[PDB]
Amino acid sequence: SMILTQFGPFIESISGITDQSNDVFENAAKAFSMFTRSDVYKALDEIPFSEDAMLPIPPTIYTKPSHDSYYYIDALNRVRRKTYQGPDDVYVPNCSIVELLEPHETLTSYGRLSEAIENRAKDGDSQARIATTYGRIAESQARQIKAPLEKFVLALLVAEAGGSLYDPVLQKYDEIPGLSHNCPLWCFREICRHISGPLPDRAPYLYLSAGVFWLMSPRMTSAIPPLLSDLVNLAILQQTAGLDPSLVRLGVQICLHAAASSSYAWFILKTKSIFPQNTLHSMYESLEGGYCPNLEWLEPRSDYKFMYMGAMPLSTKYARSAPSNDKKARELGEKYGLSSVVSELRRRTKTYSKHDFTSVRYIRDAMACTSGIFLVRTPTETVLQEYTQSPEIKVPIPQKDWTGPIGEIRILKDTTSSIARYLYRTWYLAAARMAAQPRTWDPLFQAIMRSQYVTARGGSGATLRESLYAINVSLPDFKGLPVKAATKIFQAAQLANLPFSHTSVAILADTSMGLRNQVQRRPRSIMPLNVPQQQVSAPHTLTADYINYHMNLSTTVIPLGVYASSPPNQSINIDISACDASITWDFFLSVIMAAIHEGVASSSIGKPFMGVPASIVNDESVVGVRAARPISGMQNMIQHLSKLYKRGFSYRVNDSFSPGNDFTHMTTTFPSGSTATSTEHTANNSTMMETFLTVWGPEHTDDPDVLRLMKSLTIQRNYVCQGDDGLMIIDGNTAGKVNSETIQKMLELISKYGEEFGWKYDIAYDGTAEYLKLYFIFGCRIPNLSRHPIVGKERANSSAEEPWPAILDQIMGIFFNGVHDGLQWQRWIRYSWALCCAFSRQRTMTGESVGYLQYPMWSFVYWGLPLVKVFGSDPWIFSWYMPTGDLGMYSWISLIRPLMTRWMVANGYVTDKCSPVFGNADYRKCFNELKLYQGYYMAQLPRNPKKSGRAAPREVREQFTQALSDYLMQNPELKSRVLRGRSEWEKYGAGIIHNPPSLFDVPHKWYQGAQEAATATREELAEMDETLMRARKHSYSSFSKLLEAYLLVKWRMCEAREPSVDLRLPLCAGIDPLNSDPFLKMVSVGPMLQSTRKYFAQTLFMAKTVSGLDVNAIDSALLRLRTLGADKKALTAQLLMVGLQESEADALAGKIMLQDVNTVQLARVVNLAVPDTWMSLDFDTMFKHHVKLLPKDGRHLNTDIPPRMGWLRAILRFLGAGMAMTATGVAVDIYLEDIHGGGRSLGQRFMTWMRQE
Amino acid sequence: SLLRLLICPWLHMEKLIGEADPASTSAEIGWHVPREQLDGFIPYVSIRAPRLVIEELMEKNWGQYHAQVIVTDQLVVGEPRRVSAKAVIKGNHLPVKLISRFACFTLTSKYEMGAAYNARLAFRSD
Repeated sequence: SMILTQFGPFIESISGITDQSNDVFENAAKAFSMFTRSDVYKALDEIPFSEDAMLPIPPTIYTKPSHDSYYYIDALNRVRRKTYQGPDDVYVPNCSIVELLEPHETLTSYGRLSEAIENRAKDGDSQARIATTYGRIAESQARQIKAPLEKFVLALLVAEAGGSLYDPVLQKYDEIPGLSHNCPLWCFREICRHISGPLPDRAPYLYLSAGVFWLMSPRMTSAIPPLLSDLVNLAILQQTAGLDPSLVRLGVQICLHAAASSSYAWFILKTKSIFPQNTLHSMYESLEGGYCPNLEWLEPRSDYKFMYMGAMPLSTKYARSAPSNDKKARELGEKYGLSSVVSELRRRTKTYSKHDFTSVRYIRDAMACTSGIFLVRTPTETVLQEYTQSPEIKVPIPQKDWTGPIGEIRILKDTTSSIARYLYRTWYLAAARMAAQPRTWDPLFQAIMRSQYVTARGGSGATLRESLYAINVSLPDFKGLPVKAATKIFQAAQLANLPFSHTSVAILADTSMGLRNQVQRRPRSIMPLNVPQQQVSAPHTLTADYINYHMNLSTTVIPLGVYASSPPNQSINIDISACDASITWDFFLSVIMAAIHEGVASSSIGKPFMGVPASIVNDESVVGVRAARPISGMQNMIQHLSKLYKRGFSYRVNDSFSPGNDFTHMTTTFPSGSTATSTEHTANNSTMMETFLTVWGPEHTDDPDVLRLMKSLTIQRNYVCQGDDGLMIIDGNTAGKVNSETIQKMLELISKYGEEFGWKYDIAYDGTAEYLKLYFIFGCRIPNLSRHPIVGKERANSSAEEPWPAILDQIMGIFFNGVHDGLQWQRWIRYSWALCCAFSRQRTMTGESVGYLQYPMWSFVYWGLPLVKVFGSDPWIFSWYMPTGDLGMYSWISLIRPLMTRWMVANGYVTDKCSPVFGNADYRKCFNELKLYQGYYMAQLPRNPKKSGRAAPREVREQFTQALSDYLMQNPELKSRVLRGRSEWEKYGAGIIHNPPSLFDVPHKWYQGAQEAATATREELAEMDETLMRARKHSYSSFSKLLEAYLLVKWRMCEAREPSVDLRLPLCAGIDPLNSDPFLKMVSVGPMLQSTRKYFAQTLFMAKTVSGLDVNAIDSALLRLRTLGADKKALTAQLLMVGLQESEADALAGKIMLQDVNTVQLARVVNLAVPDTWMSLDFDTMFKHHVKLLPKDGRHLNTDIPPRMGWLRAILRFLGAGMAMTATGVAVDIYLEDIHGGGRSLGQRFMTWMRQE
Repeated sequence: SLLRLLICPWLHMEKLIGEADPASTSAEIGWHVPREQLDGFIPYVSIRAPRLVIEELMEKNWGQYHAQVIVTDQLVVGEPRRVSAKAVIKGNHLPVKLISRFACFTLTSKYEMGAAYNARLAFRSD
């Protein structure tokens, strides 16, 4: 009732009861900020509960031993944890945090560590080092949270207390329970009450950018923030997705038993497969009916084009023929004292036998009720756990089967009984016909690939420059430049003039460790490489890209899994545990380098690559004699890669969490971060499955059944793989489902294939399907809600965090994550309003003034927040499928514009100038009184702006830019082409575009992109603050030129479209008549049924469409020059900025004029883009078939388009599509009401907009 | 390929310093500590070279690198006072270019002459 007193008007401003004004939204933001933590928990203690939320909590969570017996010291002076239950037991325990703290100066009962511990640790006191490791890793574990958790809870309160919500589709209130039924809120405030106790403060910790502070009660445990995070996660996901209370009680029981354990995160990692194993992996024992999709993976087996054949009724022969799930699941439930929850899940999973919305909803609930923490541990523990592994090659290649070496590499005899002959043959032939194509010999392609490894968090530039210092070369330091020391562009810039034989030693330096965290998985560790070894690692990824695009051509999404899980078909989920610890030089890289050395060896005789010259080695390969034969540049690069992959890798290790533990060591794992990582892994998966299916199958079985199976199951028809995961497609025959026992014999044979030469196929045959962690049952997608947690944020470094203008953007990301999964929309959108207004005000500390930084709602409405009830309209009036920009802005404003004008003449703001859009009513007074314009223009202000700003010395930057351009060049023929194009441009194309995209702004653009990690603090932040203030005080005239050009267009809707799919089929989980709006859009519009990498790659007008400079700007500028007159030589000059060869560039610039482009092409002209929400739906259907001109009234002479400049047709389709779809209900077809000016004057206005950039 | 490195250069150093005195041809480089608790040094590498090499290897920046040295208390069975010290390097590793191509050094060696000290090295003159 307290929040009711401060939010009298606001809580029904956003529940569809009273009209949403701006002033109450800012009053709400005032009450949001002017607020504290005791008010949080007295609001929590205010509410009662209704005897289903309550559960007993054991007091054994709290009283805990000390961490003195938990860590120890390595012989090489490294702090290391002592294990207790397995080698996985290495994490943070929930123990003994009270006595490692000094209370804060101006606070009473909170604070931080005492510093003299860290004085002794910098002196080398062992217990002090153990103490500061434990304190800072608990700091890191509590660091993983975006915002104060209390404000998330208060957003729950202010959203939830509005009560029941009417549905305009179902004409009912909802039937979800309210506050008085959740175990997370009651148990959450119970934990906080008992931990704080009778002490005057209440919040057990406070989040802060400078770092978390703890409360000093003696019962405080260290792993209380992830428990509180899981509580607030389930607290949201009940009332925003309609979970039943029972499974939430199950999930919080798991979380409380986790916090009661020895260590929290270890139990979380070992517990993560209870909800899938007992619900998903045991579902549909004996069905009776339902409706499944009917798809067809078409005849081109790489098209990813699907024709949906329609619904299909089920039958009882489609029961679960997958094997049993009793033994291992009940052993897992017994092992961790959790037999009760497993018994309940295996009870209720049996009770469902109909493939409808209810069963798939229950599976969605089971997926959602797992935990969502981020597993945080010490970096030394990672790099001494997973980087200390070697594969189990039980049958290696015998030493008699290799030839005499050629340089460093022996060659396989082809009369070899080992399996690796087939791998040798594949990479041999692939290297041969890779070097046979002249597309590898484009020097522009050379420049692309040299620019390609300028990405992916380049590091170790320090170790590059001191290894380069060790190998005795002069060195430009480039004094007085801001970011550059931590940049890979400096790594490239230092070796822009250097011979290859003078740099071949410098590929032996070590490697930095970049860390990330994951949902329910061990923390991955990306690593870069320095630029010469990324440069010399090229033909490896050349042939890998050759395999993945030509030879096995498997893949680089959703109805892939819909086809795989479809009931007569059967899927097998195949992973590997720890791929990168398996690719070593023992069995793979020797054969890989031999085959890539010899496959090019026919085509390579005297060819040079960029940078590298030729050489010569000898051979024992003609073992009767010995000679020496010359070595080409491909073979030179392979000869240099040979010793690097043969040798092993050195990894520097330095953390911020343990005090000064630096070390390097040898590790034989292929790096996770490289250009050649994922493509090579896919190629190896495909080749091993090919060798399996070719020879190793019928060599090792008996019955005709499994061999008669696998004869018809080749990799070109049934196998897809991307790195970790692989997937079987088992085709259902005329008898329906394939017999299961053959498939189990086959999969234990695949497990044998894994164990016998250094693999471990995690094989999961379950009657369902996963692919890129996307779950599919009977052709129905499961939105996993664990892997998009609201509260958590991965911060593997203790580096201080960016201030307020971007946490709001991650709130927008939380909103879109909630959009892309099937969440209850009445209660998701209102909670999003609550969070959105909760992070509005800021309370700066600028000089001489207490400034308040206030966004209106209208910036968010520009960013795609669906309005509930505006200007006295009906509540819940349109959907969240609005394109987040001027398009969607236009869409919903033009849906309601006459009702707007009636609200305008109410509280009369009248001026006799009859506007074409609002008539007698004005707009300038009211829309500034409502500050529609203020938020609307504040939305386009750039956020978190860091700038160089220091006026660096220009000569040293100029020689830096020249060295960068020298790195950009290997052939001056490129320079000849682009300078010739510059001459052509300065003749013709210059002027009328005001901004040519070129290739020599690209050194300037590389510098500008390199200068965006200075994280400077004061001056540009103050400039952004005063920029917002002078944007706020400035009164505005009218809208954007795009939007004013759009507001002359009207439309007319009638005849809702015929249905696309059958509604009685569960398409996705969480969408139904109960979740009325997005399900009804899915039924009306239809799902996409494409990969969309292929479709949107068809959109990009350049063929290879990569340059390193956002090729969308290239194609958009080309089409702008196309529509704005501009004779052909100017178009060639714009393309000669890229400078292909000028002959085919002249040909492409001749082509672009007369060819009518796709509808999606002309979006980039007007800077339109398809928003992210639409690719679940099939959009191209309703573009090219339903939104149309020449309406059913007929022709109008205002609904006309001139014969030239028919590029408008695409944009009319876009705007009509937006207006047809942003409203709730069926995506009705939409017809053109007139445009008030004629197509000539309208397109002339667009010409006048594109006169500038 | 390894054994010629082990044996062959010291024959040439025998040819070159067959007559000069150890008081001008010997040299030593290693880790250093400034004061006595419970003047101090860790012998890392031993080099013997002519004087026309040592007088330029004097002034080179040996004092650049850092290691974490460990000092305990037990005697060596050898006749000088030597404790079996321990050390772990917390920086880079020392390049073999820095010595010479004109002189040869002992390849592998065991260092000798409490708690952890964490200091840096320098050159020991002759």
